[PDB]
Order: sequence, then structure tokens, then C-alpha cells
Amino acid sequence: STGSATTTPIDSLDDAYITPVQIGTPAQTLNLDFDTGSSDLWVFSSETTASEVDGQTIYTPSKSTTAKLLSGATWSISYGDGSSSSGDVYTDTVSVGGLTVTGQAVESAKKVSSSFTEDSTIDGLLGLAFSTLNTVSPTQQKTFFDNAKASLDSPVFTADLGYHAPGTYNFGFIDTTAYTGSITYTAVSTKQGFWEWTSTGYAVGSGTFKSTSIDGIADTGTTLLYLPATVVSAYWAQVSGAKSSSSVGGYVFPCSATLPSFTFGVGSARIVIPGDYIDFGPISTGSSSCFGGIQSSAGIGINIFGDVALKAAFVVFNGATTPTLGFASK
Repeated sequence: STGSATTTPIDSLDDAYITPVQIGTPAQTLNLDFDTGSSDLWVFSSETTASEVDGQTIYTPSKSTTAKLLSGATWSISYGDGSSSSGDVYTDTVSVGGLTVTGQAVESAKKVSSSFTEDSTIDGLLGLAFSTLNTVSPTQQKTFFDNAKASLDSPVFTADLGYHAPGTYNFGFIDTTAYTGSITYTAVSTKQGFWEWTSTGYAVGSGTFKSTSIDGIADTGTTLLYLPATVVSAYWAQVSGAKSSSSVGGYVFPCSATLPSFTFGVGSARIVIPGDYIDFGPISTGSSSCFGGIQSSAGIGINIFGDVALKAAFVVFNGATTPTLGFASK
């Protein structure tokens, strides 16, 4: 089997991407944030505290003839950005882009933190990291990909995120029309439960490439590119008037600037992030200070190749017995 779904930016900045997911019988379609940096599929629901729901579509398990309470199971998650959610668990039929899993754990939120409530466009998360990170207790549950894997034509999914445009998530096949040149594959460590890999270095604009190992994770659920402070300083030094602002919480730059590109290495290959991809717009409405898309990972404890980097590539998440990542230009 295969599946193929379109993923759409939630706003004009590509702050996140949502993908429609069918849950239950008859189908209830919710728009979920596909997150290769976590392993829970959780949804706003009929059980979510009413004051914490503001415009999201909810899953109502009592309206699904295939929903079953997973008795005794609870979940609770805290993300890198300080947001959180928790609740109880159902199993139900979940379909993505025509690919169906029966008996998927659907984690129903009883509580969500304010950042979830305030984002009316995201109805929940679909985690695509390794199932060792899943938070369901006392019986840990499998991701949608891990449940689908054995049925797929190939044990892979691909992320093809758009810049200010829709893109695609495919399951079980590699669309050879969706990228240019060849896919370069690179080793993955699953020791922290992430799609963790080592970039071979970077360049800023038309500058020389610096060969240096940068360990980090491929994370579709993180908006920005978080790298070591040395690398980030080297990038922003090429932008007149850019500075790190403790009050704003990262590097800002004059909205009048033209940003340089950023290149990262994948083995002997190179992925080029155009400068425009690194502009996240005014820090507040009407400001002439703009927020940068490349930020320091200092204090986060890991480097994160989030959407700013991934949207410059066609990315293969290879779930074979020994997982690997693939990157192609597009």
C-alpha cells in the first residue's frame, strides 16, 4: 500500500504545516501537524476542556463506530517550545492520503496549553519519530508509520515541504519526479528516538564550505533551523545590522536586508536554503525588525533541522531495519 497527502502552511510565514487526516467511522477529518520530532498522535476532542478549545475541529469518539477506549491508558507530553497536552486514549481507524491503519492509538486531549488553544488551525499532532518516544502509559503505543510499515510497498515516508506553498507527505514510495539529481543517504542514530544524523558542514552565501560535523535531528514539527552558536554567528555576521536580541529571543535583522543563502552538507552533497526562506517577518506588526529563521541551539541541547532546512529538500525517512535519511535538491 501507499498514501499521499498534501500539507499546507498554516499562515503566510510557513509557521507550521497541516495535513488532513481521517479518523473514525464515518470519517472525521482533522488537520494535524505531522511532526518527525515526536511520537504521539493526539487530537483536540469532545473531551478537551471547553475553555481550551477556540476554533479547532474536534474528534468525537462516541460518533465513531470503530472507536474503542484503550482502558486505563493515559498520555502527557511536553514539547521543546514549552507547550503541552495530556489525556486518555482510544483506538480507531486512521487514514492519511488513502493509507489506512486499523487500531491506531488516537490520544484524546483532556488538557492543552495556551499555545495550542490560540492556534485555531492545528487540530492535533501526528508524530513520526520512533515509537520509543511515545508517552502512552502503562502500555506504550506505536506511531502511524510504525503501524503502517509492514503493509507499505517500501518502509519509507517522504517530506516535501513547500516555501510559502503546499507540499506533500508520501508513505510507502519515493516519487522520482519530485526532486532533481540524486538522493544522498546518510546514517541515522535512533538512540534518542529521533531521526538524528550528522551534517558534513555549511556555507554562508557564496562563501567557502566549512567541513565540520553537526549532529542534529530532522524535525518537521519545528519551524526554524537551530544550529551551534558559532555557525549562527557566522551567518548573521553577513547581514548588516543583524543582532541577537535577548528581549525578542533570538537573532533579528533589518527588514530592508537581502538575506544570504545557507548551505548544509549531506555527505558530499549540498542543500542550499535560499535567503528568502530565512525571513520570518516583522517581530510585531509594523516593526522594521524581522525575525531570523536560523537561530542558536545553545540551551536546547540538540541541533534541529526544522522546516527552514527541510523545505529546501526532498527528504526520505527510511524506516528499514537500519534507518537512514535521504536528501535531494528540488
